[PDB]
Amino acid sequence: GKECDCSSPENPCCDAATCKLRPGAQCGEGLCCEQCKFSRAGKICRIARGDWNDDRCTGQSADCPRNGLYG
Repeated sequence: GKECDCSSPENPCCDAATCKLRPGAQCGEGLCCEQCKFSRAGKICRIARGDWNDDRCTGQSADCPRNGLYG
């Protein structure tokens, strides 16, 4: 797919050359990324703007998906 897994070219978790994870880290930068690995689904990645449901990570991705009341 793309060739840049991270957005920061100064991040050690993702090779600046291929902007991708150099080591065996499941993620270089992101909200669901913990210890450079895929945390777990239903992970709090953000808060709800109002009062419905908090943000929960997929656990298999590094970026947190929108699980609030918008989309």
